[PDB]
Order: sequence, then C-alpha cells, then structure tokens
Amino acid sequence: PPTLASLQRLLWVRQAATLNHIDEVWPSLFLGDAYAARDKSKLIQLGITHVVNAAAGKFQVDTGAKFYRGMSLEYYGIEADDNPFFDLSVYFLPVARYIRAALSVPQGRVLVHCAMGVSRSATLVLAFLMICENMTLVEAIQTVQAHRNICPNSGFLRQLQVLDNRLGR
Repeated sequence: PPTLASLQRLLWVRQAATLNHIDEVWPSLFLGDAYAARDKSKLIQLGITHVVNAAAGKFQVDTGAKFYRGMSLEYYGIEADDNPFFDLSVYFLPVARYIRAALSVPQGRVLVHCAMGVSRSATLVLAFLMICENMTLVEAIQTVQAHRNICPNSGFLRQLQVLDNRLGR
C-alpha cells in the first residue's frame, strides 16, 4: 500500500533531463502536450487514429472534432481542470474502455494529451494501465515514467491511489 508521499518521491526521483512534446509510453499509446495535439503534420506522421483531449474547453485547448476534420481520426474531449480538487476519476473507466477498444485495432494509435501531457493526460493513461493491463499504481507509473516525465496532481494521485485499492480487491 504505497503512500501518497511515496508516490510523489517515485515520480520526482527518476526523472529524465528533458521533456519531449510527445512520447509512446506503451505500445501505440502516446502521451503528449497541446503543441503536439495542434500539430496535424506530426499526428499524421505517427499515424494517430485517436485523440483524447483532457484539457477541452474554449478557455483551455479548444481544438475539438472540427479541428481534425480533414484527418480521419476519432476525437474524445474532456473538460477537465488541472488542480488537485478536480474529479478526474469519473473518466477513468470510460477512457480506459475507449483506449482498450482503440488498441484492439491494428491501425489503432492513441494520443492522450493535456496542456503539458504530464498531469491530467498521464493520470488517464495510468488509470488505463491499471484497469485494462492489470497493473498496480506503482507498476503503471514505472511503466510510463520510463518513457516520459509525468507528474499527476497530488489529487489525481489520491484518486489513482483510491482506484488502486479498489482494483486490488
């Protein structure tokens, strides 16, 4: 039963020197920022077929389905705030189902992006790994941080920590 303080240490302790705009943190599952989400060329190059925008809203990254009209990808917008009291857990299961289905397809290439692809987005991926990949919160973080510096809100961590106890049983 990892403590919150522990999880935080784990996150900061093993960080790489730099952070790219996007990284494949799991086979065909990418974590990225708003710069990558708006770069259509890049998305076409990586063959992205699905985009989960965890920072939707006209006051955040207002891309939306319209933005990808030409490309033939699936859009999933989530109006989430990145503060420790926002309830992101309510999207853990529906997003995990969404990722799973997308990755069950040969072409399937999923990009989960935040404004910085380090908190909201990362939290959804961790939830996906825990739920569909049978990983504990610890294993999930280890899996992802080996490919991208991530740092979910202390609140998101608390939520993931609660998910971990639920899945554990």
